[PDB]
Order: sequence, then C-alpha cells, then structure tokens
Amino acid sequence: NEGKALMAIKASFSNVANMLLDWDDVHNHDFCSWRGVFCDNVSLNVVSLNLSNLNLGGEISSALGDLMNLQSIDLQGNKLGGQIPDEIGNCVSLAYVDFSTNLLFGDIPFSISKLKQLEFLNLKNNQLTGPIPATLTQIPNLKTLDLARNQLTGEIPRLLYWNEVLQYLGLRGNMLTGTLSPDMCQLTGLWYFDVRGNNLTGTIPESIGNCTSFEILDVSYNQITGVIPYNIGFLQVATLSLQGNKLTGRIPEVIGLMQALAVLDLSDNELTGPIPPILGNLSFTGKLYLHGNKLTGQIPPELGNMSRLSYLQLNDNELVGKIPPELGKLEQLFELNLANNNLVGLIPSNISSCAALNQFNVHGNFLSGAVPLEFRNLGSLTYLNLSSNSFKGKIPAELGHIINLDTLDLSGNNFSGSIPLTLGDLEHLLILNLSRNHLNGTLPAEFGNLRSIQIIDVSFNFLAGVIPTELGQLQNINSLILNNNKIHGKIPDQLTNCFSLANLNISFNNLSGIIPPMKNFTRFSPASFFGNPFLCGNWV
Amino acid sequence: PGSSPPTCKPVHVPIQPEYYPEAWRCKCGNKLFM
Repeated sequence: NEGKALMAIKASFSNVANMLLDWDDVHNHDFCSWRGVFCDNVSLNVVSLNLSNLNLGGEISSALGDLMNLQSIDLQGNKLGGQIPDEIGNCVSLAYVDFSTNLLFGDIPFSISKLKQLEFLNLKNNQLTGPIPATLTQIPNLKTLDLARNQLTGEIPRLLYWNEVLQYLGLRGNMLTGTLSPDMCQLTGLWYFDVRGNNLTGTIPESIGNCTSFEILDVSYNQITGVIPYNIGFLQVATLSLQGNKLTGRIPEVIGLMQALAVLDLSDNELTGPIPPILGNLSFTGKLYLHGNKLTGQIPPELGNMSRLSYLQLNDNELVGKIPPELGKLEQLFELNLANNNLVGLIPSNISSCAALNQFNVHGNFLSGAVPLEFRNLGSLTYLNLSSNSFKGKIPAELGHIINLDTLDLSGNNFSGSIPLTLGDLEHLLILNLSRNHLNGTLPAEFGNLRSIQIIDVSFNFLAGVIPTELGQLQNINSLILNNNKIHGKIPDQLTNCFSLANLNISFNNLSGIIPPMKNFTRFSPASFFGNPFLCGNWV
Repeated sequence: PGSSPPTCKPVHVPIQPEYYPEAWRCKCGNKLFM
C-alpha cells in the first residue's frame, strides 16, 4: 500500500514518465525493484530512495507522509519545485534528507521536529524563505545541518548552539542577523562552522579560543566588528577565514603559534599596525591573505621561513620599505601580490629562485631601478604586472622566452630603449601594455606573431617609424592603442582585416595619407584619428 | 597557547561544497585518507 503513496508521489512530479523506470499500479505490484526506490531484506518496505540528479522538475507531493519505513530520501538535483509539505512530519523513521540543488521555497515546516531518528538534513541550493525554526534542537540525533545558499532570516536559534552531537553547520549565504554567541563553544563535536555571506552583526566572542574541536572557522563577508581576541590562538583550526569583515585593531601575535592553520585569510578588513614577524613559524600554512587592510610597517624577512606557503597577498595596504630578498627562500611560492602599497627600492635578484611562480603583481607602488634579467629562470610565469612605478633601463630581451606569459603590464614607468624583437615569441600572450613610458627606437614588426593577443597599448611613448603592415594578422585583437608617438608614414589598409577590433586609437602623430575605408572603418573615423595633421578628414 | 598539525604522512585537502576550505587529513602514498 506504500505503492499507492509512491504513485501519488509520482503523480505530482516532473515529466519523469521518461526516466522513472516503471512505477505503476497497473501490472507491476512489486515496488522494491523500481528505479531509485530500495527496500530492506526483511519486511520489503521502502528504506532508501535515491532519485539523485534526474531533473524531475516537479513538486514534492504530500503522499510522502504515507511512506512509514522510509529512512532516506535523496531528491537532489531534480530541478524540483513547490515548498516542503508539512506532512513530512509523519514518517518518524526518516534519517537522511538531501534536497540539494533543487528550487524549493517557503518556510521549513515545524513538523520537521517530529523526526527523532533524523541525523542528516541538507537543504543547500534552494529558494527557501522563513526563519530557522527553533524547534530543530528538539531533534536529538542531528549531526549535519546544511542550509547554505538560501534566503533565511532572523537570528541563529540560541538553543541550537547547545548540542554535543552537531558536526557540520553550514549557514553560508542566508541573511541572518544577530551575533556570534559564546555558547558557540558548547558545540563539542562541530568541526565546520560556516557563517559567511549573512547580514550578521556583533563581535567575536572572547570565549572563541575554548573551541579546540573546530577545524574550519569561516566568518567571512559579514558586518562583524571588534578586535581579533587573544583566545583565537588556541584554535585547532585548519582553515581560519576572517576576511571581509570590519575587524579593527592589530593582528594578534599569538596566531603565530597556530600551526594547525593551513589557510589564514584576514583580507579586506580594517586592521592596522605592522606585520608580526612571529608568523615565520607557521611553516605548514599554504595561503596567507592579508590584503585590503590599513596595515603599515615593513615586510619582515621572516615570511621567507613559511616553507609550505604558496599564495602571498599583501595588496591594498600602507606598507613601506624595500622588498626583502628572503622571499627567494620560498621555493614553493606561486602568487605574489604586493599591489597598492608604498614599497620602494629594487626588485631583488634573489627573487628569481622561486621557479613555480605564476603571477607577480607589484602594481601601484614606488619601486626604482632596472629590471633583473634572472626573471628568465621563471619559466612558469603566466602573469607579470609592474605598472605605475619608476622602473628604468631597457626592456630585457629575456622577457620573450617566458613562453606561457598571458599578460605583460609595464605601463606607467620610465622604460627606455627600443622594443626587444624577442617580444615576438609569446604565442599565448593576450594583453601587452607598454603605454605611458619613455621608449626609444621604432616599432618592431614581430608583433604579427601574437596570435591570441587581444589588447596592445604602446601609447604615450617616443616610438618612430611607420605603422607596421603585419598588424592585420591578429584576429583576436579588440583594442589597438598607439596614441602620442612619433610614428609616420601612411595608414596600412591591412588594418581593416582585424575582425574583432572594435576599439582603436591612433591619434596624435605625423600620420599621413587617407583613412582607408575598406570595411566599416567609418565607426573609427572622427575620434580615433584626431591628432594627425596630414590625415584626410574633417577636423583641425 | 598554540596549535600544531597531526601525525597519522599528513596532508591538507580541499572539500568542495571563492576557493575551497582546506582541512587536515593524512594519506600515505596510498590514496586513502584519515
């Protein structure tokens, strides 16, 4: 007779008639062989139900209340709709509920409390509204509660924090006001505490340190204020994510002794004061993110001692001082982000010792001196941004053999000398910005070999010679900017074949001839060519 | 006052539910984890 409820369950469903392998009250009265519905060996009644990821796009019918021996329901990924019917509060045998990646709205029924055996509730990726029903600490068996990526409201129920059993608490993405209660450390079995993306206010409880059972603590992207307490230094956390809050004060030195940290993120906060050198002893941490803050001071060389660190982000701060060469000890370094600070001095020649080094970003600082050549030992270098600085000397030709370079940004500097021909051999290059510099020499032609290039900018330099004629080869180029140079000769007609080129600027030169109008080159007539005297067109 | 990693060969793993939050889990050469 549970087959009847299975039919009504099938009735208000998606056009499943497709994949539901034969549920029917016509002939087959054996509903323990049907697709996705499992019966136990003993009494032949439904125990487990796996309809996961079938795109059955219906509503959850009320007849679910009639399936009594039902223990586990997986309706995940079926694009299902409606709310969760109240009558689910019937089957007390229910244990596992996965409504993941569906489209369900409305309040979570109060009847959910009537399921004593229920230890796993996952409602992530749904449209459910309402609050977190306070009647959920009534369920004694609950270990995992995942409500992440929904729209729930109201504070976090205070009584829930008193549960020895709970293991995974995921509230990430809702709009939950209220504050972190100290009762948070009365969760003695929880190893994942995830309140990120809420409208939460308040402070960090001072009792946060007495939570040695926590492995991942993610409070990021809320309105939490206050200092980072001393107690934070007792946490056995593997990942500690404090980024994107309004925390003030300095960085507690005692987090130095927190080597269980794998990922430490303090970014986008309002923290001030220097970088604590003691952080040199967390040699097992992989990600250090400190950017977006008001941090002052120098870069302590002790960060070279974090052997297992791969991502260092210190951008958007107020740091000063030279770049220390001890980062050359970071043989596992991948990303170095030092942007929008006030650093001065040279780029150390001992920094070319971190082979695995994808992105290097020092834009927006006050660095001086020439560019070291040993950058030719960084073969895996995919990103190089040195813009808005005072760099001198020629462009080292050795920058051409870093074959996988995808973006090369040298703008805003004092670079001199002609352009290296060896810059032609970056096939995977997309964006080459040499603008706002002091470049001598003429314009080299090997720029035809940038197949994937999208954006070329050499504006505001002293380039001379004729506009190269090979520039029509680049099909992926959408922007060609050559403003304010000494380029003469005529405008090559081949500049028409740039299919993707919708953004052009060649004004302010000694350019001669006509404006070739093969294709629709009338969109870039007036403005793009303004500053050239010997150009045929109606302007001064 | 402090913390220290575990000793089962230890390693730190992403768990996929932006980046992934990493937790401590020990695997030897064998692809297991505990």
